[PDB]
Amino acid sequence: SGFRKMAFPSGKVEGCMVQVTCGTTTLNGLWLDDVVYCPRHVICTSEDMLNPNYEDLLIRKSNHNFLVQAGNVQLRVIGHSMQNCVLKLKVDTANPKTPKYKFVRIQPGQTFSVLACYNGSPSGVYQCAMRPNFTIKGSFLNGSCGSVGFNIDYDCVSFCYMHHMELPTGVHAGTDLEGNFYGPFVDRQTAQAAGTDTTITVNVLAWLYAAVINGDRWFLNRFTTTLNDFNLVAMKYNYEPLTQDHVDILGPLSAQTGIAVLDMCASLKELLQNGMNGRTILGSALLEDEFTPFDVVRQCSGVTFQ
Amino acid sequence: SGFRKMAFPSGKVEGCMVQVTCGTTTLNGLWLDDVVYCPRHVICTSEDMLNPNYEDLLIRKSNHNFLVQAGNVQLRVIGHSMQNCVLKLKVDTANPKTPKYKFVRIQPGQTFSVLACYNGSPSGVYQCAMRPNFTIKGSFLNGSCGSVGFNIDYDCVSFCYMHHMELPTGVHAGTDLEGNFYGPFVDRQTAQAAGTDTTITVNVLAWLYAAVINGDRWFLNRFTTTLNDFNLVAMKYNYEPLTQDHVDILGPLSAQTGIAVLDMCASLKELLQNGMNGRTILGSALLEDEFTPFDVVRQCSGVTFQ
Amino acid sequence: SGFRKMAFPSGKVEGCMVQVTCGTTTLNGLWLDDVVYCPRHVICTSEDMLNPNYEDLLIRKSNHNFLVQAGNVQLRVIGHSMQNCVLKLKVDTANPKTPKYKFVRIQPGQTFSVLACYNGSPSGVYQCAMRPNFTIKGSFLNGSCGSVGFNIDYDCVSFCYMHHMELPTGVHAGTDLEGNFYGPFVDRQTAQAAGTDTTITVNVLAWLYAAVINGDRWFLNRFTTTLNDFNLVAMKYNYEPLTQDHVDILGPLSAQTGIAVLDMCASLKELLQNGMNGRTILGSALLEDEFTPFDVVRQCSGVTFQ
Amino acid sequence: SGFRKMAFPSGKVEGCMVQVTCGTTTLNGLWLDDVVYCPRHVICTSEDMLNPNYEDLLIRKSNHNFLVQAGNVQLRVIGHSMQNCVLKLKVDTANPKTPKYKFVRIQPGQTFSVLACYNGSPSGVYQCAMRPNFTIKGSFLNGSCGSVGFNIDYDCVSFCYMHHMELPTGVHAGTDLEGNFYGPFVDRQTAQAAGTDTTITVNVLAWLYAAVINGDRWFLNRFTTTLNDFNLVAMKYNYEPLTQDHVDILGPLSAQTGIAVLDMCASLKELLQNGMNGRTILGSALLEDEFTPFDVVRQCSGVTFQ
Repeated sequence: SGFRKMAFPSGKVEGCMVQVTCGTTTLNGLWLDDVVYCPRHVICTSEDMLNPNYEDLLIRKSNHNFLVQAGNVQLRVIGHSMQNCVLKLKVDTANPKTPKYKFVRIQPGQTFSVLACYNGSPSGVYQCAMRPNFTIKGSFLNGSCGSVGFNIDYDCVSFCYMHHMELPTGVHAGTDLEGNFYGPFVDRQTAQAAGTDTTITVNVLAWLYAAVINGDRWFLNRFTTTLNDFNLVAMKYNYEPLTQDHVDILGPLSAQTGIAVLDMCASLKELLQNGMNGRTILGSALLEDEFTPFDVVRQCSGVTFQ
Repeated sequence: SGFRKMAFPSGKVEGCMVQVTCGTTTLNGLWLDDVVYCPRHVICTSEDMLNPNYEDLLIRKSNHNFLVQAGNVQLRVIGHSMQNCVLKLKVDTANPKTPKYKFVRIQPGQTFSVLACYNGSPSGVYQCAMRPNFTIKGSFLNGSCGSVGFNIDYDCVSFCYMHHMELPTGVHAGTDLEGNFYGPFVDRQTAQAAGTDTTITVNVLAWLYAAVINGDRWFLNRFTTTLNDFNLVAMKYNYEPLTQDHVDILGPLSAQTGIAVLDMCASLKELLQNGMNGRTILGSALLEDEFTPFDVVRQCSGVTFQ
Repeated sequence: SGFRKMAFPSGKVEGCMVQVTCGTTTLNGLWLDDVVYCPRHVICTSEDMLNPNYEDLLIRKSNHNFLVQAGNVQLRVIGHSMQNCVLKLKVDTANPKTPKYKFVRIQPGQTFSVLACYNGSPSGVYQCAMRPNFTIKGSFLNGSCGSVGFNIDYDCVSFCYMHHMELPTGVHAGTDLEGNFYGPFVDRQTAQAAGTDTTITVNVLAWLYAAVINGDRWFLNRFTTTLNDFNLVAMKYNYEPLTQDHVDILGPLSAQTGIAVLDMCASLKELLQNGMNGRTILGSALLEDEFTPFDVVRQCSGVTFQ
Repeated sequence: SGFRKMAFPSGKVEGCMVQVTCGTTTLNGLWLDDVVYCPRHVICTSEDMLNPNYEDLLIRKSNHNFLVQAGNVQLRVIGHSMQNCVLKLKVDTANPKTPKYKFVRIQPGQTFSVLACYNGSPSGVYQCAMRPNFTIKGSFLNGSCGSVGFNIDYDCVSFCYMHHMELPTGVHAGTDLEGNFYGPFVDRQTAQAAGTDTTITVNVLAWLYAAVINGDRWFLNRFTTTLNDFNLVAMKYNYEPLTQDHVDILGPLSAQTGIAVLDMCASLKELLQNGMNGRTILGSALLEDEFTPFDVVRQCSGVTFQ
């Protein structure tokens, strides 16, 4: 059957992407019903970004000062509002391609698909995970701002990310669709730095369950451990602690494999403790942590014998 | 910045996916203008895939034997014909979401996006390379047959792949959109295999150029070499040979990148001979070979698809 | 005199439940006369389930390799044989609580009571219907295998289900008591998935008749339709087609109510189109389809005027 | 996995059901040791239920006036006594199938299984909640009087209900096994009425906890909130108030769940104002309130009754 990093079909998001121009500044907007959402820094010049008073900058702007283009058609702005670090433009027309949607704030370790856009036009779709330090290892160039991250569940799009900025490391920072940054980042030109990042343990454990299903079992051992002594070990190798919720989420893969969450944890403890040889697990030289348990279950579609 | 496995925006393809049912067999079809393209093995029952006479099986069916569903709405079949291993169903209605399209046959080492579909409903998109042995390392479950692969340029979708079958290895085989298999595979359940797999050298070289553009230069070697030197070492490491044709196509990635080709080859030779050992490239310990020169240029300059 | 999902009294089945252990594997067995029935996968390890050859696995096992416990008393195995996906263990003692029984294979849409058991000990009893896709929406954990489904008719138990496995959805698969799976499922660890499910129309129609008997009649209209046009409509809403047998089975509820099967069908067709303005029928927000016509007649012991 | 309204295994209760006849009146009795418990209204004739003097009616009867049948075998009555609204008939023989039992009085919102019996013969088992207004929404026909409700812990049956009568609404009234009515109801044909009705908040909350353990998590609103502002909002939707005792009892689930308490209340508030938009919880569009915390724990960990 095989196993691969897959993104959601991007079509439902493609039908919402628009271009937003304010003065000399252009980035991407999301057109849902009669609202267009983008980063509020669209109203800013590079000089404005040094000490930005967004309230003053916005009172000085009018509806006419916002050019919103949905391909060929101009959309008239009939109202402009600000919520946290995102801007909302009320327009003449409701997007007739508006999908069933939700705004959700995701947790560190959860995954979503990014549609990288420029000038309101899709370039690319890729799968990524919200890192523990509230950054994403993305692919974004100048003009990518306003690109969204999302999940699709039942023809319902859960928008979970809007792109704002790139950090020294080359990793990316943004907001949920309510304007609130992930992490301790701000939309102003000052010295910021991504905190030391950590490996998403629950995702590594799901990846190992995927490895077992696809033929690789060399790493598995007979022994088990208790939960706290694994977590102590995890801190030593910069792995996130494993919540009971994480164990509970691992339940289905445990059921199919017949390998207890705490059993898999013990095998992982020794992979990290002794280091490893030049071994590829699931055709990877390094442990992959941007697959969630639900990602692995979605693709492997195995059964449980009770 | 950043570098990620990027798929094309799938929206234009999503609008063409339909379900095709013949007897108790259902798989995916591609609805372009007033034609629906699907694997001809849709006419084959679950019991009969051993060694079928496709000509006989098709003449014994008429148009009413083909149920085509485009979401809720039934599409009337007004004609059936077979071209190579693909079935073409003429329907009374032209897909109003038909994009500007082309049918192309791709070369070993070239990349495309797969839209994994089930029951005519797109589930996922991933980027894929046609392997040297004319297989793809895909992610497919039962019901995935008729899923297509494609490239986009400007507004024009180039369909290059239709999924037909899975081999013993777990790798996948299919056709171009004219019904001709990639590799020496047949749409009958027999002992077939190609395990002539090699690493796509020209793709690895472009991936390294992408690493240079995005700030990874740790691996780089200061000295220069000759083209003969690569082929010896490459065969030992299971890497395909290189040609002046490949170098000519790499001309852009020797310009802004402004780096020599055999210098990159020397860096690969030493890293392949002994592992990078704790130092990673674009977040990966392993040389990745599913990026073409044009893939790196599109991603690093942000080309958009209207 | 209300209406509620009722299961059969479980006592006669409880007197047949035993524990079966083979090596490290334990599940439930049914003890009828001098035979104990369980899933054949009791002889399998988790590794065996990857590619199980049951014939070899069973020839290697002996009678004394099967530990059969009926509470405190050990039952000696004097013979083992396999029939389809069920294992049959002959023991030296006939269950003195053996009830009058039959093995029947039920149809999609028929209902039965499940006695969920662990370690040969009853946990619970619930009512469920065999879904059209040959799955059951059950409640089963690890160790539930060998749990049976049944109907009781005249102090005679009709066993119709034995639990084997859980699918990705969280729905359940099993066999009749001759070892033949309901649906296209196999007792192997491979990629399986439940087909898209459909609503049991004849059961929905019985539920509506129950609604009328208990006071709720708002949905009833002045008009009728013919049979095929409703069936056409049913396909649109994913409802099973209504066979003449189904009309015939609906005869008694039609007789009491004085509402023709085809009259009730028309009311359903209109509550199918535009759903309805959100409200409860028989205390339910959604159409219930795990009541059979015979279930409704059993509870609503009404009179037919002539 | 899965979640079902599950009733206790009824076998231990089935072995205690007998038929009690006085004049032309027959109903069900409970045979424990050498005592048979039944409604005292068995001594009342069809005509004389308006306002009877139970003391006078009983003194005018002797032991021979009571016919007790346990299947085919006649049980001789050697003593009759009345305790509250229950008649106790001493018989010469102890029920050899007497289980380990207890008599308990349950609180509003607690659950039990009803074994619906007719002519001393069990017909059905269902799970029931004692409603706030001290009624049960049951399924009873003529002949159902004396049917009992019960819980099981270990090998010990806790009898908590005996059915006496049906009210105008179609809901049901009865006693504990000491003859004291639940609610302000009397075994006399007068104008009496339930009237009160709330949804059992603590039970709805546990149902949501069950949904989480089984996978449904679409509904969640992952905020924190106060207990007071829930109480105000819940009364507006006619939901019972909450207590710290209730929170304390919900402590055990929170260990496995790893989930906050106030979050569920917000999710309920928004579902109560939203309709659920057609998307269901454990297969239900309506909040279900006939599951206690211990019901969810017993069902999700598979406890068994020896």
